[PDB]
Amino acid sequence: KHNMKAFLDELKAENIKKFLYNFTQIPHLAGTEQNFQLAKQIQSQWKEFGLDSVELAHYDVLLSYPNKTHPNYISIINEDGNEIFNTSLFEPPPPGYNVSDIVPPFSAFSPQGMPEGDLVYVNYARTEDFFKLERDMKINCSGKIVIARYGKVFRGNKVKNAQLAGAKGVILYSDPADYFAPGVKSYPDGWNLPGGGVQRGNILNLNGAGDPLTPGYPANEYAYRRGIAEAVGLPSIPVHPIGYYDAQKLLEKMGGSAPPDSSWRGSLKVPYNVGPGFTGNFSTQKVKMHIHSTNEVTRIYNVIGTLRGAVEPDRYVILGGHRDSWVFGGIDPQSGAAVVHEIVRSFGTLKKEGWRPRRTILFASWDAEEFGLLGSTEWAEENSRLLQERGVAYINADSSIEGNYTLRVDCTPLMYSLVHNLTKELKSPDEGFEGKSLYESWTKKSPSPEFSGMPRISKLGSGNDFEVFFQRLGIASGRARYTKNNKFSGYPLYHSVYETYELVEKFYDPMFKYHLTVAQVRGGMVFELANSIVLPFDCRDYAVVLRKYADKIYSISMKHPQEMKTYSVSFDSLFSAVKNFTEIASKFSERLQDFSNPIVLRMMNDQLMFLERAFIDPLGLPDRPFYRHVIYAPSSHNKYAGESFPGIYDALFDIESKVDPSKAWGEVKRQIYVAAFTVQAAAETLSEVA
Amino acid sequence: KHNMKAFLDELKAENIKKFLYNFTQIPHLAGTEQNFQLAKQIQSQWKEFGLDSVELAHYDVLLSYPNKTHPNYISIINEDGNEIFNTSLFEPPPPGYNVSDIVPPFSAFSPQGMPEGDLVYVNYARTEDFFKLERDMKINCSGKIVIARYGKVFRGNKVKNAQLAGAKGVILYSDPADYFAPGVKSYPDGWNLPGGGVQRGNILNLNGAGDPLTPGYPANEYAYRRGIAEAVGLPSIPVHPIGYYDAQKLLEKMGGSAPPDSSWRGSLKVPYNVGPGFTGNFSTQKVKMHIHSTNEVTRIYNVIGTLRGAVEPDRYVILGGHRDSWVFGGIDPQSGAAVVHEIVRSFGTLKKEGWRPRRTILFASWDAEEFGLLGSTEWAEENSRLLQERGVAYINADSSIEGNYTLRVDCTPLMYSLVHNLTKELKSPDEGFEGKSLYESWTKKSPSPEFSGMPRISKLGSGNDFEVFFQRLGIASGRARYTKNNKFSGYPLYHSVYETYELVEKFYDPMFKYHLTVAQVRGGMVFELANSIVLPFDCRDYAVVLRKYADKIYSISMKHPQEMKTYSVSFDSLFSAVKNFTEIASKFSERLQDFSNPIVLRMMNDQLMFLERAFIDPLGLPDRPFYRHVIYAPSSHNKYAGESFPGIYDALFDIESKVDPSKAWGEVKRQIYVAAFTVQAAAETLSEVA
Ligand SMILES: *[C@@H]1O[C@H](CO)[C@@H](O[C@@H]2O[C@H](CO)[C@@H](O[C@@H]3O[C@H](CO)[C@@H](O)[C@H](O[C@H]4O[C@H](CO)[C@@H](O)[C@H](O)[C@@H]4O)[C@@H]3O)[C@H](O)[C@H]2NC(C)=O)[C@H](O)[C@H]1NC(C)=O
Ligand SMILES: *[C@@H]1O[C@H](CO)[C@@H](O[C@@H]2O[C@H](CO)[C@@H](O[C@@H]3O[C@H](CO)[C@@H](O)[C@H](O[C@H]4O[C@H](CO)[C@@H](O)[C@H](O)[C@@H]4O)[C@@H]3O)[C@H](O)[C@H]2NC(C)=O)[C@H](O)[C@H]1NC(C)=O
Ligand SMILES: O=C(N[C@@H](CCCCNC(=O)c1ccc(I)cc1)C(=O)O)N[C@@H](Cc1ccncc1)C(=O)O
Ligand SMILES: O=C(N[C@@H](CCCCNC(=O)c1ccc(I)cc1)C(=O)O)N[C@@H](Cc1ccncc1)C(=O)O
Ligand SMILES: *[C@@H]1O[C@H](CO)[C@@H](O[C@@H]2O[C@H](CO)[C@@H](O)[C@H](O)[C@H]2NC(C)=O)[C@H](O)[C@H]1NC(C)=O
Ligand SMILES: *[C@@H]1O[C@H](CO)[C@@H](O[C@@H]2O[C@H](CO)[C@@H](O)[C@H](O)[C@H]2NC(C)=O)[C@H](O)[C@H]1NC(C)=O
Ligand SMILES: *[C@@H]1O[C@H](CO)[C@@H](O[C@@H]2O[C@H](CO)[C@@H](O)[C@H](O)[C@H]2NC(C)=O)[C@H](O)[C@H]1NC(C)=O
Ligand SMILES: *[C@@H]1O[C@H](CO)[C@@H](O[C@@H]2O[C@H](CO)[C@@H](O)[C@H](O)[C@H]2NC(C)=O)[C@H](O)[C@H]1NC(C)=O
Ligand SMILES: *[C@@H]1O[C@H](CO)[C@@H](O[C@@H]2O[C@H](CO)[C@@H](O)[C@H](O)[C@H]2NC(C)=O)[C@H](O)[C@H]1NC(C)=O
Ligand SMILES: *[C@@H]1O[C@H](CO)[C@@H](O[C@@H]2O[C@H](CO)[C@@H](O)[C@H](O)[C@H]2NC(C)=O)[C@H](O)[C@H]1NC(C)=O
Ligand SMILES: *[C@@H]1O[C@H](CO)[C@@H](O)[C@H](O)[C@H]1NC(C)=O
Ligand SMILES: *[C@@H]1O[C@H](CO)[C@@H](O)[C@H](O)[C@H]1NC(C)=O
Ligand SMILES: *[C@@H]1O[C@H](CO)[C@@H](O)[C@H](O)[C@H]1NC(C)=O
Ligand SMILES: *[C@@H]1O[C@H](CO)[C@@H](O)[C@H](O)[C@H]1NC(C)=O
Ligand SMILES: *[C@@H]1O[C@H](CO)[C@@H](O)[C@H](O)[C@H]1NC(C)=O
Ligand SMILES: *[C@@H]1O[C@H](CO)[C@@H](O)[C@H](O)[C@H]1NC(C)=O
Ligand SMILES: [Ca+2]
Ligand SMILES: [Ca+2]
Ligand SMILES: [Cl-]
Ligand SMILES: [Cl-]
Ligand SMILES: [Zn+2]
Ligand SMILES: [Zn+2]
Ligand SMILES: [Zn+2]
Ligand SMILES: [Zn+2]
Repeated sequence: KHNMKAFLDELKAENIKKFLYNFTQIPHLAGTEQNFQLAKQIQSQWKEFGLDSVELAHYDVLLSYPNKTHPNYISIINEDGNEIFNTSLFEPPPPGYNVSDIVPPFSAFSPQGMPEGDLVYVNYARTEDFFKLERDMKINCSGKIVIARYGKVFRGNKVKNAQLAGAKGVILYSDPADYFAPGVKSYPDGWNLPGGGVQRGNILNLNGAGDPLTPGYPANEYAYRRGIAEAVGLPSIPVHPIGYYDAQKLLEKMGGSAPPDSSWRGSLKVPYNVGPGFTGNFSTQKVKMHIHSTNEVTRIYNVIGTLRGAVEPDRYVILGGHRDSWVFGGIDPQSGAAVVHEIVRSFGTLKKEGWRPRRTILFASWDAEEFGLLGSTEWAEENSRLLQERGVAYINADSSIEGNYTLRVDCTPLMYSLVHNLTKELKSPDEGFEGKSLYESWTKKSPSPEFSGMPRISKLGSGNDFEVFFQRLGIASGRARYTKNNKFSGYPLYHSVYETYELVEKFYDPMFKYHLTVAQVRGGMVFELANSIVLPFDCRDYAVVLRKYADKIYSISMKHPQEMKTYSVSFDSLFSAVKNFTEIASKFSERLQDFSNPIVLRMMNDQLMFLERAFIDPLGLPDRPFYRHVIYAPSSHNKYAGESFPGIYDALFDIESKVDPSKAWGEVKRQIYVAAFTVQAAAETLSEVA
Repeated sequence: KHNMKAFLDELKAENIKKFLYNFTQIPHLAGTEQNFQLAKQIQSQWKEFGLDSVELAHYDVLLSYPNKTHPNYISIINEDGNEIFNTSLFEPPPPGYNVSDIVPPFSAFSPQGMPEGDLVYVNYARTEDFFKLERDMKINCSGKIVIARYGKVFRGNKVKNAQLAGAKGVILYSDPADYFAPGVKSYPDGWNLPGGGVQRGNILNLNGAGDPLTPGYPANEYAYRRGIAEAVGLPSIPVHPIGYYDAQKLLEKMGGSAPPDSSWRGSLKVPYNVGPGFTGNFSTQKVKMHIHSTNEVTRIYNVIGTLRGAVEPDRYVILGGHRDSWVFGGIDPQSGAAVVHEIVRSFGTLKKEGWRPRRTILFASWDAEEFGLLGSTEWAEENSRLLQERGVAYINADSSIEGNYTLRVDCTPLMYSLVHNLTKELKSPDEGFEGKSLYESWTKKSPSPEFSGMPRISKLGSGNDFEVFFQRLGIASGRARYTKNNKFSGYPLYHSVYETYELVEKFYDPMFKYHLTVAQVRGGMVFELANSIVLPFDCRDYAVVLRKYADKIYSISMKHPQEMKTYSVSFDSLFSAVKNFTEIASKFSERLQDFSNPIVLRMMNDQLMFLERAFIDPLGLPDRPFYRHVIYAPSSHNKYAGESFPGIYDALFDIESKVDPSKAWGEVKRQIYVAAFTVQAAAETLSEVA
């Protein structure tokens, strides 16, 4: 028979291994000829595998690259103007890699400049770190160069924070506290970051816009582009990343104030003085950045494969992940792309035997994810009306592994039940759990903070290609990978030259069993979403979390009882809406369990499909028009993390500091009204239709 | 059998007559107890008639009323401060109407004030009239009171124009040139406006927002409201309307410049001097306004009736029209509401015999239409997600008659074929066309400007309750009434106390045959929309008009060939998109004609239903976020008229006057890109789905 077990059994670890090797021999930087050739290869193979149609969708978007003949670096410069120390021009390449087109470490979209000044050390450059510096320690960052350790929050938030503090430049570095696990060797002898390793990465704050020059519309051949002065999300100060050998040289001379406490100290043999500037003898030395990167409109290519549905071809289940990498992409993204490739091969095997899924499955190899989700977002802008009206679900497929300990899942509440049920039917690949389910191992290793006997599933934020589908368009989305036991900092070799096939094969997953388990989870989700007669979404799970999120935001507000009294700030409407949602969802579930009638079925499937869609506000969130989901948005302090009831959360954040409390609390009340209304409107989509 | 002919034959002129009488005995001003009682009556009757559910949907919205104890008036005031002439405090009431709650003439939402100044006469106060005054005649309106004749464009546009010209007040009046047909007697002896008659009406420029205090969200019990200082669309200068007896007294003393030509002269025995101010002997007299109206949040009530569909209950066909009137509403709106009432009665008769429509029909009696579409818009805001995903079509039903000459229709191109086919099956009520079709009489009396043997159908604009459904939500909409042989000025007694049952019964439609024909057109459209197996929309009709509109906007641009050369302004993308739409629509039509499969059918019905939806841009038009349709918007110079490709039209309007032509032509190119993209995206919704 042709059922999920047949699909799952066709998946093979050995194929994933072969694909990963094939995908990681040369760099595949977005916008480069190498990445276009790989796109063409994938297109050809997906056709061979049996998909109905496989096309390239291209766009011309703003990318950023270093200047090959004018390299980026940082100096310590003496009073005479002599540069007495320089940071590296490249990472030492790994053994066996005379590869020529390795992009040197840089911060994509940094402006050009040669700022020269005194250093201030700002820990992780988080909102609370700048509060500590400016409010408690009374240190002024205006006209200073900020040095910050990577970790904890998206680097673009660090840069925005530094900019608003008045910094004239930002130096990002990898501290061994965050990127060197105790007792493991550095690459190539282990999976740790060497002192010469550096984390690449973009520093934009796009808030969901996609290509900086074309917000709202696809960057096609006739697109009108913003002038660079009006581009979305570009930083105004230069930024550059370095490794910890170089950072130690910059930090060791730091003077001024002591770190305020131990949470500001990393593992290097330096004081972690905050500054500003260097200790007495070196007080006249400065730090000088030299950044010469350019922003360039460049063609990118998505591969889009279609497997037409037998019964509901106008309903789309999408499996997507990116293909562009910073260098070799051993983990990010090719460990994910190899899994997608084997999933396509498996579905195609069933297709060649006469099977088709109930609903259409779309498969995507996205481009320019590393530059801000540009490929997925431009394609979703081009196809927004089709996706709006036909999109059932989106499953992401970036890195399959970032460790080998247990499963990690973020998804809409609508998919919790699907994930629980699927993982109870899959074998655990873990040592000590042979013969046990993946649900059993995952629940043991990553227990739910609220329920006994359940695993942890987190809120979707951003940082990957599901963002446009979920936060802009309101299509139910999910993601899953194998992880470690600093969940937002990345694994040690993240975005470094050292992320290679050998890293994965030697140190992460020699038997490709964790990859295979991830293929079964991602592929199994897609199979059920595309094949189940009734869509596998449980609306009651949204009702449960909505109460949790309402309790949480009420509790934040209740830190200010006098203001809530003064401005008559009531959450009664929001709790009422949540109560109604709970009641209506329970009744809908009863009807769904209780109906041969394909119109009632589809009517009910449409109610399930449009339920995520109902949380979209067409006016967007304040000053973030492309984040339209009222329940979830990426955190304003950390793009990687999701925030619940974000419009109310941001209205309450640091509210005690606002100089017009009447206005500030007014806006809290406005956000409570928008949230209560949206929850009740979403509930009403589940009521009997007439 | 239960077919359209059975529905149509059940409609009776005598019932419409009885309902009109019943609806027009007392005033039904929005927000008043009288209008709430009528709502309750309608709700009860719709239940009796056989609808499945009939509910009231209430909202608390900003309304405006005169102060009962501090009346509005205008004076001529001498140098001593003596008010030597005063305008009327009320219209002389018609014969047989000691009715107490007749609202005196006022301009709803006028601010309060007592401005005193010199008069400038500005013709119809259109954009081109102010261009003529300011650019050609060199007359400065700053600090002047403007007097303008009603007619040609929505009064709110006049007021906005006056405000931007620097006027400190606006006096609106009805000239007998526009409101007194030659050879007909004034009310009560004929249908003309007497010298004491006055046209009420709101002067807001809401641009689709609905309630001024709650743009985007329904004005429910917990709604957060804007402060009045941030309310949408309120004028900043006082405004008041008067009749032509009073206007003659204001105009007869006017001096300064002669009218520039005869198109500035009405029919009163005055010079129509433009001013500023009065002729020599009266040069020291001034005009003083006294406006004391108040804006007040007030409860309004929509009646919403449901007739559940037998097969597709989650697809909604909506018949809606308003119930609130300025005074008795003999024509506006009760001639329409009486027709809706008889339509409900007819559908209910079929229901009581065991029939149900295929799709759900919703019937609406809207409140506060006269104050800016407030009832329909708040309800659509509350229900936007249901309407988005389930709304098939909206048919409006305000005034059924504004004359007795021929049919008038405005609708989306998607309904052209439906209207042609329906009117070929209906009997003409016209003298001289007995035994002929309504299509034949209508085509003879109102020929299409482009096609021989076809009738004229116009573009939807605004000024009525379809606006939110069509321009904000992208639901296919239409409207139809009987009309005269100044198509935007209104009939002579429009919004006056003289619009009574007797006006209609004596002078417009004694046999109620034109009302019955309008009931057959509106009801027949609803019947076919709710009952036809395939939705009765022809996408090829949109392809035809899109080419027409593209040719028209190109021709406007081509008035500036040097700039098009300099800034490389090309319409090639827009013509390409239109060509593609034409090709794809033709192929879709072929498939629609060529498929026992209810999924392919519904899939195809969903493609038809979402086609109007595809022209919506979620970012809205520039500075008009609630006008989201890219093909049609209300004209920026006249809310009543529709404009095609409005974003490009407004970018090109008066472009030769912009002081940065590079920027202005850049924005033209941006709008061409948005339009080309939207047309191609709409086309692609008609492609094979996978
Ligand atoms: C959750 O679902 C429930 C339905 O089970 C829904 O209840 C609705 O609550 C509203 C808001 O409170 C009720 O609104 C009332 O409606 C009546 C007429 O039906 C009015 O007379 C009321 O107004 C008077 O009282 C007000 C409050 O004191 C005064 O401010 C006002 O000026 C009037 O004097 C009031 O508008 C509505 O009737 C119910 N509907 C029901 C029970 O069917 C509730 O709103 C849902 N929650 C959310 C957040 O939507
Ligand atoms: C109407 O529908 C037609 C399809 O029938 C659709 O045609 C598409 O036109 C685009 C835009 O011109 C084509 O885009 C080209 O794609 C090829 C690869 O397929 C590229 O190599 C081309 O780029 C080169 O040439 C450009 C122009 O000189 C250069 O600026 C560029 O830098 C490159 O050198 C170009 O992007 C596309 O292939 C077709 N698709 C087809 C024929 O299937 C048309 O776009 C539709 N109209 C609208 C308004 O959407
Ligand atoms: O590297 C990226 N994403 C990586 C980020 C890895 C560090 C933070 N991890 C998480 O947010 C995370 C959360 C849940 C799960 I299951 C897996 C990973 C990824 O999702 O695997 N994206 C790029 C590009 C980017 C895209 C959008 N917005 C910001 C940056 C980047 O962060 O530089
Ligand atoms: O009176 C209103 N509408 C009337 C306007 C009558 C004069 C202009 N006529 C048209 O625009 C028109 C166009 C096509 C057809 I078929 C029938 C009438 C109506 O549509 O019958 N609406 C109110 C309230 C209003 C609503 C929205 N925007 C502005 C005003 C007003 O104009 O004062
Ligand atoms: C990755 O695998 C692909 C597919 O097997 C390889 O591309 C093929 O290479 C052979 C030999 O050059 C050609 O005959 C085919 O035309 C290619 N097929 C394609 C592109 O679909 C490719 O060589 C492998 N790459 C690496 C680095 O191992
Ligand atoms: C750091 O790099 C800079 C730039 O290459 C070096 O400074 C240059 O040295 C050469 C010859 O020694 C001079 O001709 C250039 O004018 C210098 N350029 C600048 C901008 O100063 C510098 O020597 C390097 N420092 C160290 C310690 O290696
Ligand atoms: C996950 O599995 C559970 C247990 O099988 C499913 O819940 C059952 O669903 C069937 C079909 O409606 C009902 O008859 C049972 O009463 C349910 N058991 C319960 C709720 O304990 C559940 O639907 C599955 N989730 C999916 C498919 O998303
Ligand atoms: C309009 O018609 C309605 C319905 O026939 C009339 O309201 C009814 O009046 C009678 C006599 O007062 C009552 O017994 C009913 O309770 C009413 N029915 C309703 C409100 O549904 C009303 O009198 C008529 N109005 C006018 C002005 O003629
Ligand atoms: C126009 O109306 C005004 C206001 O009622 C009249 O002026 C008032 O006249 C009374 C007594 O005659 C005075 O006590 C008030 O002080 C006046 N008020 C103002 C504001 O001037 C005026 O007489 C009327 N003019 C005409 C020609 O009828
Ligand atoms: C209006 O009526 C025309 C003429 O009957 C309909 O066009 C016909 O539709 C049938 C059914 O698809 C076709 O077999 C004929 O070839 C059509 N005749 C033509 C195009 O001349 C048309 O569909 C009707 N419009 C509606 C229902 O919206
Ligand atoms: C890169 O730097 C070189 C060498 O100085 C220079 O000639 C060229 O303009 C730069 N390339 C850019 C800015 O794209
Ligand atoms: C920081 O420094 C500059 C002067 O160099 C000053 O303009 C700025 O306002 C200072 N900010 C604070 C908070 O002291
Ligand atoms: C894989 O698991 C083993 C056993 O616990 C561990 O020692 C090793 O470090 C893991 N590899 C990674 C990359 O976490
Ligand atoms: C109306 O005018 C009266 C009489 O002068 C005044 O007392 C009252 O305040 C006004 N009503 C309003 C402004 O609503
Ligand atoms: C009109 O009049 C005022 C002075 O009373 C002046 O400020 C304004 O600029 C004038 N406008 C023009 C166009 O002359
Ligand atoms: C009704 O039609 C007749 C005959 O042409 C005409 O004389 C009369 O004025 C019409 N009534 C209206 C209100 O147009
Ligand atoms: Ca874009
Ligand atoms: Ca509102
Ligand atoms: Cl992922
Ligand atoms: Cl109408
Ligand atoms: Zn990635
Ligand atoms: Zn990455
Ligand atoms: Zn009306
Ligand atoms: Zn009206």
